[PDB]
Amino acid sequence: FVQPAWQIVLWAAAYTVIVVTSVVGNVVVMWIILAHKRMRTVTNYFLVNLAFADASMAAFNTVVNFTYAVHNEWYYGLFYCKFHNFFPIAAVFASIWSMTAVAFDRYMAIIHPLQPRLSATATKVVICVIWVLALLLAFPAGYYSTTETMPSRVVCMIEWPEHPNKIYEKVYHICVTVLIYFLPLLVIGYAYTVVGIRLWASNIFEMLRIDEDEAEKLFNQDVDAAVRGILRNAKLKPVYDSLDAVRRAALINMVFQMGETGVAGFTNSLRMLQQKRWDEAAVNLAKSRWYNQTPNRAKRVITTFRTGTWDAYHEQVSAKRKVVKMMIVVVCTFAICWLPFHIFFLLPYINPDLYLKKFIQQVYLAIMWLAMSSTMYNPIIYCCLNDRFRLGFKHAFR
Ligand SMILES: C[C@@H](O[C@H]1OCCN(Cc2nc(=O)[nH][nH]2)[C@H]1c1ccc(F)cc1)c1cc(C(F)(F)F)cc(C(F)(F)F)c1
Repeated sequence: FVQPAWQIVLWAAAYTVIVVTSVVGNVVVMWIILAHKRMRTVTNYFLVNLAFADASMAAFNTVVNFTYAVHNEWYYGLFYCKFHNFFPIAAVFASIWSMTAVAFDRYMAIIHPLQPRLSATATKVVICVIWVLALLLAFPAGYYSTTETMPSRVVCMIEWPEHPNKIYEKVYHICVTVLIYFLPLLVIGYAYTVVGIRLWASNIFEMLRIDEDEAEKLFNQDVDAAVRGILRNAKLKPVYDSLDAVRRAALINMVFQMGETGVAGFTNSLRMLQQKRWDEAAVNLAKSRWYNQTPNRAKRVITTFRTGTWDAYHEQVSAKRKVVKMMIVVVCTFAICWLPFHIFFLLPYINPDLYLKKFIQQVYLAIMWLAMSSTMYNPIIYCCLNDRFRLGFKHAFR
């Protein structure tokens, strides 16, 4: 029953913010990639499709969807009634599956580099298929939309054929919710977790392979035998228990080079690590005869004890790591923005009366604002994280 003018003008301002920031931002992003085109990569060519879909939904739907919510009267006739219910499903499908396409491309490059699935001509075919499938799934929702003429007003509502329980409308609604949200988010989730583990994480067998024609190494057995020996030694066991997985590997790396008895000698450095004085321990171990003879290896073991990370056994300036951080943020934004929207339309199946009660109009306006804002965050994410994109937007200033 809450209907104040002070609120309506305030909402329209918050809503127009979406339209302006989504058209400007995404067109600049489209521009940056498409021309120069000295930056036209498989990942970026997909991002262009996502930039189009975003700027597109914002132009067409934000205006029409806000007016109807506020006024409860359809002003744009049967054609735009059908179109405003068709295009959002097509635009959301094309966006989420373009995101998946970038995830597949990174996975195939990080995980399977010998098999190349990157092709210029094919990218256009993928973007082509994405849109064919998108407009097909959106079609039934557009088909059944119609305007009912009444004495006081014109109403835009979607009415499916009269079935004994009208199961088709519900099934379709559920399927759309899967293809547009749950299914691709699961797929994107899987790729970036495997790729996340490969780019950031490592292990003792990888470490020992680096630090240590000719036969192959036999670490598999020796690593478990090194662990058994450390837990037998009274000078080494307490230190080892206090250490995390990454630091435990640094201690075993040394036992592999000097041996249990040799490593047991660094009494002070070992009491420092136990006490968790990483920087202090790192300074002391650098003064050893171990460091003087093998500085490169010793520098790697020391920096592992100090940082508690695999940073020493991975390239310093990594461009592959920057893009994955960007894309993960973009996906998590989508997931956050669309969840209340999907829950909102999913509830009439649990409690039908709960929806047609209280002042849900103020809620639907808050829920619909978040969903539509997903359309503007992407250019901001590209500038906040990536070096070239922020220089590109900087170049678009007069
Ligand atoms: C067109 C509209 O659809 C909803 O409003 C009408 C009823 N409709 C249930 C229905 N009954 C049918 O028979 N067909 N659809 C709703 C619905 C349909 C599919 C869903 F997954 C969730 C809700 C819609 C869809 C999305 C999308 F695509 F993101 F979901 C985004 C937006 C916007 F952002 F512009 F507000 C608007």
